[PDB]
Amino acid sequence: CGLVASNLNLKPGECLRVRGEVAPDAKSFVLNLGKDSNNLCLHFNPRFNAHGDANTIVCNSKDGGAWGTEQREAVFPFQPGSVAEVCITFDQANLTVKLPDGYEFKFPNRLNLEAINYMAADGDFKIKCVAFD
Amino acid sequence: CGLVASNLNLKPGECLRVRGEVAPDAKSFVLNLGKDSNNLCLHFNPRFNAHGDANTIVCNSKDGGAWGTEQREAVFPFQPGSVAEVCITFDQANLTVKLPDGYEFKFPNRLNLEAINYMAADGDFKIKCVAFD
Ligand SMILES: CO[C@@H]1O[C@H](CO)[C@@H](O[C@@H]2O[C@H](CO)[C@H](O)[C@H](O)[C@H]2O)[C@H](O)[C@H]1NC(C)=O
Ligand SMILES: CO[C@@H]1O[C@H](CO)[C@@H](O[C@@H]2O[C@H](CO)[C@H](O)[C@H](O)[C@H]2O)[C@H](O)[C@H]1NC(C)=O
Repeated sequence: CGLVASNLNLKPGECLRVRGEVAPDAKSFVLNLGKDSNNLCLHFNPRFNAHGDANTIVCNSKDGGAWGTEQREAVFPFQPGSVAEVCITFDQANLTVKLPDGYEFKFPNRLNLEAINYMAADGDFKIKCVAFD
Repeated sequence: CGLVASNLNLKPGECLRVRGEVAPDAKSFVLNLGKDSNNLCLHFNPRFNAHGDANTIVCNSKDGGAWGTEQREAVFPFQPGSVAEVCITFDQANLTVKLPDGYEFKFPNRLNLEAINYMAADGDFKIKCVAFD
Protein backbone atom coordinates (compact mmCIF):
# COMPACT_ATOMS: atom_id res chain seq x y z
CA CYS A 1 0.00 0.00 0.00
CA GLY A 2 0.91 3.66 0.42
CA LEU A 3 2.28 5.80 3.24
CA VAL A 4 1.28 4.96 6.81
CA ALA A 5 1.95 7.41 9.60
CA SER A 6 1.34 6.71 13.29
CA ASN A 7 1.64 8.49 16.67
CA LEU A 8 0.40 11.62 14.97
CA ASN A 9 -1.29 12.93 18.14
CA LEU A 10 -3.39 15.44 16.10
CA LYS A 11 -5.72 17.12 18.63
CA PRO A 12 -9.06 18.84 17.91
CA GLY A 13 -8.55 21.98 15.88
CA GLU A 14 -5.03 21.10 14.68
CA CYS A 15 -4.65 20.84 10.88
CA LEU A 16 -3.41 17.84 8.89
CA ARG A 17 -2.26 18.82 5.38
CA VAL A 18 -1.54 16.23 2.74
CA ARG A 19 -0.33 17.00 -0.79
CA GLY A 20 0.06 14.37 -3.50
CA GLU A 21 0.02 13.62 -7.20
CA VAL A 22 -3.11 12.07 -8.67
CA ALA A 23 -2.07 9.47 -11.30
CA PRO A 24 -3.02 10.38 -14.90
CA ASP A 25 -5.01 7.13 -15.09
CA ALA A 26 -6.17 7.19 -11.43
CA LYS A 27 -9.12 4.92 -10.56
CA SER A 28 -9.38 6.01 -6.90
CA PHE A 29 -7.40 6.91 -3.81
CA VAL A 30 -7.94 6.69 -0.06
CA LEU A 31 -6.89 8.67 2.96
CA ASN A 32 -7.74 6.83 6.20
CA LEU A 33 -7.58 8.70 9.52
CA GLY A 34 -8.20 7.46 12.99
CA LYS A 35 -6.57 5.28 15.65
CA ASP A 36 -5.53 2.28 13.62
CA SER A 37 -6.62 0.30 10.58
CA ASN A 38 -9.76 -0.96 12.34
CA ASN A 39 -10.81 2.34 13.84
CA LEU A 40 -11.18 5.15 11.37
CA CYS A 41 -12.97 8.40 12.10
CA LEU A 42 -12.60 9.21 8.40
CA HIS A 43 -12.23 7.00 5.36
CA PHE A 44 -11.89 9.55 2.51
CA ASN A 45 -12.20 7.87 -0.87
CA PRO A 46 -12.34 9.88 -4.12
CA ARG A 47 -13.43 7.46 -6.79
CA PHE A 48 -12.57 8.42 -10.32
CA ASN A 49 -13.67 5.10 -11.81
CA ALA A 50 -13.96 2.39 -9.14
CA HIS A 51 -16.53 0.07 -7.54
CA GLY A 52 -19.04 1.14 -10.18
CA ASP A 53 -18.75 4.84 -9.28
CA ALA A 54 -17.34 7.69 -11.32
CA ASN A 55 -16.04 11.06 -10.09
CA THR A 56 -17.58 10.54 -6.66
CA ILE A 57 -16.26 11.35 -3.16
CA VAL A 58 -17.13 8.55 -0.79
CA CYS A 59 -16.76 8.94 2.99
CA ASN A 60 -17.23 6.51 5.79
CA SER A 61 -16.12 5.58 9.29
CA LYS A 62 -14.89 2.27 10.57
CA ASP A 63 -15.42 1.29 14.18
CA GLY A 64 -13.96 -1.86 15.59
CA GLY A 65 -13.55 -3.27 12.11
CA ALA A 66 -17.07 -2.38 11.00
CA TRP A 67 -17.81 0.05 8.17
CA GLY A 68 -20.39 2.66 9.22
CA THR A 69 -23.04 4.27 7.05
CA GLU A 70 -21.45 5.55 3.85
CA GLN A 71 -21.96 9.18 2.70
CA ARG A 72 -21.22 10.82 -0.64
CA GLU A 73 -20.55 14.37 -1.70
CA ALA A 74 -21.92 15.71 -4.99
CA VAL A 75 -18.79 17.69 -5.90
CA PHE A 76 -15.56 16.27 -7.32
CA PRO A 77 -12.66 18.77 -7.43
CA PHE A 78 -9.97 16.25 -8.27
CA GLN A 79 -8.45 15.79 -11.71
CA PRO A 80 -6.35 12.80 -12.77
CA GLY A 81 -2.76 13.82 -13.52
CA SER A 82 -2.87 16.83 -11.21
CA VAL A 83 -1.47 17.61 -7.76
CA ALA A 84 -4.10 17.72 -5.02
CA GLU A 85 -4.00 19.08 -1.46
CA VAL A 86 -6.40 18.14 1.36
CA CYS A 87 -6.52 19.75 4.81
CA ILE A 88 -8.32 17.93 7.59
CA THR A 89 -9.29 18.95 11.09
CA PHE A 90 -11.91 17.78 13.63
CA ASP A 91 -13.93 18.69 16.68
CA GLN A 92 -16.19 16.46 18.80
CA ALA A 93 -19.10 16.83 16.28
CA ASN A 94 -17.51 16.72 12.80
CA LEU A 95 -14.46 16.19 10.69
CA THR A 96 -13.91 19.17 8.37
CA VAL A 97 -12.22 18.44 5.06
CA LYS A 98 -11.00 21.37 3.00
CA LEU A 99 -10.51 20.51 -0.66
CA PRO A 100 -8.37 22.04 -3.46
CA ASP A 101 -10.90 24.39 -5.04
CA GLY A 102 -11.76 25.79 -1.62
CA TYR A 103 -14.59 23.39 -1.17
CA GLU A 104 -15.19 22.28 2.35
CA PHE A 105 -17.37 19.49 3.62
CA LYS A 106 -18.08 17.99 7.00
CA PHE A 107 -18.38 14.37 7.98
CA PRO A 108 -19.90 13.40 11.32
CA ASN A 109 -17.36 12.38 14.03
CA ARG A 110 -18.63 8.89 14.93
CA LEU A 111 -15.73 7.61 17.01
CA ASN A 112 -15.10 10.02 19.89
CA LEU A 113 -11.28 9.64 19.73
CA GLU A 114 -9.13 12.08 21.74
CA ALA A 115 -6.74 12.53 18.78
CA ILE A 116 -6.05 11.40 15.24
CA ASN A 117 -3.02 9.14 15.71
CA TYR A 118 -3.06 7.22 12.46
CA MET A 119 -3.12 8.10 8.77
CA ALA A 120 -2.85 5.69 5.87
CA ALA A 121 -2.87 6.51 2.19
CA ASP A 122 -3.69 4.04 -0.53
CA GLY A 123 -4.37 3.98 -4.27
CA ASP A 124 -3.63 6.30 -7.14
CA PHE A 125 -2.22 9.19 -5.10
CA LYS A 126 1.54 9.70 -4.62
CA ILE A 127 2.10 11.65 -1.43
CA LYS A 128 4.59 14.51 -1.71
CA CYS A 129 4.19 16.51 1.55
CA VAL A 130 2.48 15.90 4.92
CA ALA A 131 2.34 18.79 7.44
CA PHE A 132 1.03 19.26 11.02
CA ASP A 133 0.35 22.47 12.99
CA CYS B 1 7.42 8.63 21.20
CA GLY B 2 7.25 10.71 18.07
CA LEU B 3 5.94 10.30 14.56
CA VAL B 4 6.47 6.96 12.89
CA ALA B 5 6.12 6.62 9.12
CA SER B 6 6.24 3.42 7.09
CA ASN B 7 6.02 2.32 3.45
CA LEU B 8 8.12 5.39 2.49
CA ASN B 9 9.74 3.59 -0.44
CA LEU B 10 12.56 6.18 -0.65
CA LYS B 11 15.03 4.98 -3.27
CA PRO B 12 18.75 5.84 -3.69
CA GLY B 13 19.20 9.44 -4.59
CA GLU B 14 15.65 10.46 -3.56
CA CYS B 15 15.41 13.16 -0.89
CA LEU B 16 13.54 12.94 2.43
CA ARG B 17 13.01 16.44 3.88
CA VAL B 18 12.06 16.80 7.55
CA ARG B 19 11.26 19.90 9.61
CA GLY B 20 10.57 19.78 13.31
CA GLU B 21 10.72 21.67 16.57
CA VAL B 22 13.51 20.83 19.00
CA ALA B 23 12.01 21.06 22.51
CA PRO B 24 13.12 24.07 24.67
CA ASP B 25 14.65 21.84 27.32
CA ALA B 26 16.00 19.29 24.85
CA LYS B 27 18.55 16.75 26.11
CA SER B 28 18.64 14.87 22.81
CA PHE B 29 16.56 13.81 19.87
CA VAL B 30 16.48 10.93 17.45
CA LEU B 31 15.60 10.41 13.81
CA ASN B 32 15.60 6.73 12.89
CA LEU B 33 15.66 5.57 9.26
CA GLY B 34 15.64 2.13 7.64
CA LYS B 35 13.42 -0.86 6.87
CA ASP B 36 11.66 -1.16 10.26
CA SER B 37 12.45 -0.50 13.94
CA ASN B 38 14.97 -3.41 14.09
CA ASN B 39 16.79 -2.58 10.86
CA LEU B 40 18.05 0.98 10.80
CA CYS B 41 20.51 2.22 8.22
CA LEU B 42 20.70 5.47 10.22
CA HIS B 43 20.06 6.27 13.84
CA PHE B 44 20.77 10.00 13.90
CA ASN B 45 21.06 11.22 17.48
CA PRO B 46 22.07 14.79 18.36
CA ARG B 47 22.87 14.87 22.07
CA PHE B 48 22.78 18.23 23.82
CA ASN B 49 23.44 16.65 27.20
CA ALA B 50 22.63 12.93 27.28
CA HIS B 51 24.24 9.53 27.89
CA GLY B 52 27.56 11.15 28.83
CA ASP B 53 27.77 13.26 25.65
CA ALA B 54 27.57 17.04 25.40
CA ASN B 55 26.72 18.77 22.08
CA THR B 56 27.72 15.72 20.09
CA ILE B 57 25.93 13.96 17.24
CA VAL B 58 25.93 10.18 17.66
CA CYS B 59 25.11 8.08 14.61
CA ASN B 60 24.66 4.32 14.49
CA SER B 61 23.04 1.44 12.59
CA LYS B 62 20.87 -1.36 13.87
CA ASP B 63 20.90 -4.68 12.07
CA GLY B 64 18.46 -7.44 13.03
CA GLY B 65 17.99 -5.83 16.42
CA ALA B 66 21.75 -5.42 17.08
CA TRP B 67 23.26 -1.91 17.45
CA GLY B 68 26.37 -1.42 15.35
CA THR B 69 29.39 0.71 16.24
CA GLU B 70 28.72 4.39 17.00
CA GLN B 71 30.21 7.20 14.92
CA ARG B 72 30.62 10.67 16.46
CA GLU B 73 31.09 14.13 15.05
CA ALA B 74 32.71 17.28 16.56
CA VAL B 75 30.43 19.71 14.71
CA PHE B 76 27.05 20.44 16.36
CA PRO B 77 24.61 22.86 14.61
CA PHE B 78 21.49 22.20 16.71
CA GLN B 79 20.03 24.36 19.49
CA PRO B 80 17.24 23.56 21.99
CA GLY B 81 13.93 25.35 21.46
CA SER B 82 14.52 25.81 17.77
CA VAL B 83 13.29 24.60 14.41
CA ALA B 84 15.55 22.06 12.73
CA GLU B 85 15.36 21.10 9.05
CA VAL B 86 17.25 18.12 7.56
CA CYS B 87 17.43 16.64 4.02
CA ILE B 88 18.29 12.92 3.97
CA THR B 89 19.46 10.78 1.08
CA PHE B 90 21.55 7.61 0.53
CA ASP B 91 23.57 5.80 -2.08
CA GLN B 92 25.51 2.58 -2.22
CA ALA B 93 28.25 4.06 0.01
CA ASN B 94 26.73 6.48 2.51
CA LEU B 95 23.76 8.02 4.12
CA THR B 96 23.92 11.79 3.88
CA VAL B 97 22.20 14.23 6.25
CA LYS B 98 22.22 17.79 4.97
CA LEU B 99 21.19 20.99 6.79
CA PRO B 100 20.13 24.19 5.00
CA ASP B 101 23.22 26.13 6.18
CA GLY B 102 25.48 23.71 4.29
CA TYR B 103 26.43 21.25 6.98
CA GLU B 104 26.62 17.75 5.72
CA PHE B 105 26.98 14.57 7.74
CA LYS B 106 27.84 11.23 6.22
CA PHE B 107 27.42 7.79 7.75
CA PRO B 108 28.46 4.54 6.03
CA ASN B 109 25.67 2.50 4.46
CA ARG B 110 25.98 -0.72 6.44
CA LEU B 111 22.72 -2.46 5.58
CA ASN B 112 22.70 -2.08 1.82
CA LEU B 113 18.87 -1.92 1.67
CA GLU B 114 17.06 -1.18 -1.61
CA ALA B 115 15.05 1.61 0.04
CA ILE B 116 14.31 3.57 3.17
CA ASN B 117 10.84 2.43 4.15
CA TYR B 118 10.67 3.48 7.75
CA MET B 119 11.25 6.75 9.61
CA ALA B 120 10.68 7.43 13.32
CA ALA B 121 11.26 10.46 15.53
CA ASP B 122 12.01 10.08 19.23
CA GLY B 123 13.13 12.39 22.01
CA ASP B 124 12.90 16.14 22.09
CA PHE B 125 11.92 16.60 18.41
CA LYS B 126 8.36 17.23 17.16
CA ILE B 127 8.00 16.64 13.38
CA LYS B 128 6.01 19.40 11.69
CA CYS B 129 6.47 18.61 8.00
CA VAL B 130 7.73 15.65 5.91
CA ALA B 131 8.34 15.83 2.18
CA PHE B 132 9.48 13.44 -0.54
CA ASP B 133 11.46 14.46 -3.60
C1 LIG C 1 -23.60 -2.32 -1.53
O1 LIG C 1 -23.09 -0.99 -1.69
C2 LIG C 1 -21.68 -0.98 -1.97
O2 LIG C 1 -20.96 -1.80 -1.04
C3 LIG C 1 -19.55 -1.79 -1.27
C4 LIG C 1 -18.89 -2.86 -0.39
O3 LIG C 1 -19.00 -2.46 0.98
C5 LIG C 1 -19.01 -0.38 -1.05
O4 LIG C 1 -17.59 -0.33 -1.27
C6 LIG C 1 -16.84 -0.12 -0.07
O5 LIG C 1 -17.04 1.20 0.46
C7 LIG C 1 -16.29 1.45 1.65
C8 LIG C 1 -16.72 2.76 2.32
O6 LIG C 1 -18.13 2.69 2.66
C9 LIG C 1 -14.79 1.38 1.29
O7 LIG C 1 -14.45 2.34 0.27
C10 LIG C 1 -14.45 0.01 0.73
O8 LIG C 1 -13.11 0.03 0.19
C11 LIG C 1 -15.37 -0.31 -0.44
O9 LIG C 1 -15.17 -1.65 -0.89
C12 LIG C 1 -19.68 0.60 -2.02
O10 LIG C 1 -19.32 1.96 -1.74
C13 LIG C 1 -21.20 0.47 -1.91
N1 LIG C 1 -21.81 1.25 -2.97
C14 LIG C 1 -22.81 2.09 -2.70
C15 LIG C 1 -23.42 2.79 -3.88
O11 LIG C 1 -23.20 2.28 -1.56
C1 LIG D 1 28.21 2.94 28.06
O1 LIG D 1 28.32 3.84 26.95
C2 LIG D 1 27.06 4.42 26.61
O2 LIG D 1 26.13 3.36 26.44
C3 LIG D 1 24.80 3.80 26.17
C4 LIG D 1 23.87 2.60 26.31
O3 LIG D 1 24.29 1.58 25.39
C5 LIG D 1 24.79 4.41 24.78
O4 LIG D 1 23.49 4.94 24.48
C6 LIG D 1 22.70 4.27 23.50
O5 LIG D 1 23.23 4.47 22.17
C7 LIG D 1 22.37 4.08 21.10
C8 LIG D 1 23.09 4.37 19.78
O6 LIG D 1 24.31 3.60 19.73
C9 LIG D 1 21.02 4.83 21.18
O7 LIG D 1 21.21 6.25 21.10
C10 LIG D 1 20.35 4.49 22.50
O8 LIG D 1 19.09 5.18 22.67
C11 LIG D 1 21.29 4.88 23.63
O9 LIG D 1 20.73 4.44 24.88
C12 LIG D 1 25.79 5.57 24.73
O10 LIG D 1 25.95 5.98 23.37
C13 LIG D 1 27.17 5.24 25.32
N1 LIG D 1 27.91 6.48 25.55
C14 LIG D 1 29.23 6.57 25.42
C15 LIG D 1 29.84 7.90 25.78
O11 LIG D 1 29.92 5.63 25.04
